[PDB]
Amino acid sequence: EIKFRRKDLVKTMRRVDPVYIHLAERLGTPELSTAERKELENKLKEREEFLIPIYHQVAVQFADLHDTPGRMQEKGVISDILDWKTSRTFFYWRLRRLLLEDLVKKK
Amino acid sequence: IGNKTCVFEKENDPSVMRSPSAGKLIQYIVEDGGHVFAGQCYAEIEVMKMVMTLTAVESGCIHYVKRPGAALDPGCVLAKMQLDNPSKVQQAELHTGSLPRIQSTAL
Repeated sequence: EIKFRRKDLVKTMRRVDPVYIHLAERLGTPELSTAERKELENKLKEREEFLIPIYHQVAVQFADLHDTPGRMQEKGVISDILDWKTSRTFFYWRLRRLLLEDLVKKK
Repeated sequence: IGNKTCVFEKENDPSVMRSPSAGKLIQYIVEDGGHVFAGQCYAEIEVMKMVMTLTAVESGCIHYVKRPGAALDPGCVLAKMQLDNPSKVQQAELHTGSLPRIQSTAL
């Protein structure tokens, strides 16, 4: 809603959708005819409007790829990435380590 | 009117499924083009952060207008259904004229 509003979504569609590409390239031809240009413009409007919800889902998927734990691991804001099924073992041995370390550190 | 009676019909005939409220569409329950029976839920919407389903009124073949994930307004068009059209076909012929205008009370 901040960085990928409709204007940028349309800009994306300009280079993806074959139908919208074909229509946009056809309208780019100089001096075809008045009637043909009007028809092409209406076709473009209908196609670009029709494709908004799908490219919206694409957009939020794109944004979701920025919120993954791989990024957090590269930036150093988490310590590690764990698997759920084996988390019990990991956290057991980790907590054991940390408690023993606390004892020696207090000394 | 006085001692004479006139009865007007309230349009409910086009058999278009409509959202009863504002909100958001989450998903559809059945396939686009599948047959639905009256009383069967065809869609899932959420308003109020509280989910409310949507039962079909008539039995017929449903085609959806809005794509999954969409803003809903009360009385909006969500999904049309094809029926066997028992009656009430083309009850429009929208009047385009002018109402009586003789007096004015302008002194």
